[PDB]
Amino acid sequence: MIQAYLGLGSNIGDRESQLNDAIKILNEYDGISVSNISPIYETAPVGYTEQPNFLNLCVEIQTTLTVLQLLECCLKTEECLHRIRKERWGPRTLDVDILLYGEEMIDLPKLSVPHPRMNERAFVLIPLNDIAANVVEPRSKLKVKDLVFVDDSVKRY
Ligand SMILES: Nc1ncnc2c1ncn2[C@@H]1O[C@H](COP(=O)(O)CP(=O)(O)OP(=O)(O)O)[C@@H](O)[C@H]1O
Ligand SMILES: N#Cc1ccc(CSc2nc3c(=O)[nH]c(N)nc3[nH]2)c(F)c1
Ligand SMILES: [Mg+2]
Ligand SMILES: [Mg+2]
Ligand code: NA
Ligand code: NA
Repeated sequence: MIQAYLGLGSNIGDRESQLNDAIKILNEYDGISVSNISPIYETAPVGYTEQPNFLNLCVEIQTTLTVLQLLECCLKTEECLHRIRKERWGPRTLDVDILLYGEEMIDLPKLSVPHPRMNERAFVLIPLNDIAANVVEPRSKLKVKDLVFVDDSVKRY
């Protein structure tokens, strides 16, 4: 059993309902057990043009799947929630990202863990710190509570 952390986001449709459905579906896979769920945050989009605000949260899982098995389950969940993949990025019903997988570091074409952008993302670290404050991010070797920073664009929903 490995403790892993997922980052979930939604910015189109009924965001809260889609996040809750996603969690339920994730927990229904064998090999994945959801053991904790952060509060939901409303967050301003980063890395792109002006876009609808996200609802974001983090989930703790206990898993017996390999990291690529886990990735398959995360992407299947997005398909369940009808995520659209157009030529250009845009709003999404659901995004399920693998943030941490034990203290492992994986660098494959299809998979990078820890997530390559998490240490500079308040929409990850704020909810992650709610459920994983003492977990070590293995590249920095810092605990999540030592990475997290104040950011007013992330607000409790
Ligand atoms: N840690 C990770 N979690 C999820 N997918 C990952 C991943 N590392 C690499 N990927 C790959 O990223 C591919 C594209 O996924 P998208 O969800 O479209 C990226 P995104 O989540 O919108 O951006 P982000 O990675 O900046 O958060 C997936 O098909 C998967 O192979
Ligand atoms: N429409 C949209 C859209 C916005 C940003 C990116 C770039 S990645 C990304 N994901 C998140 C997330 O979940 N929350 C927040 N707040 N910002 C994020 N940026 C994108 F591809 C598409
Ligand atoms: Mg993703
Ligand atoms: Mg993402
Ligand atoms: Na399960
Ligand atoms: Na790589």
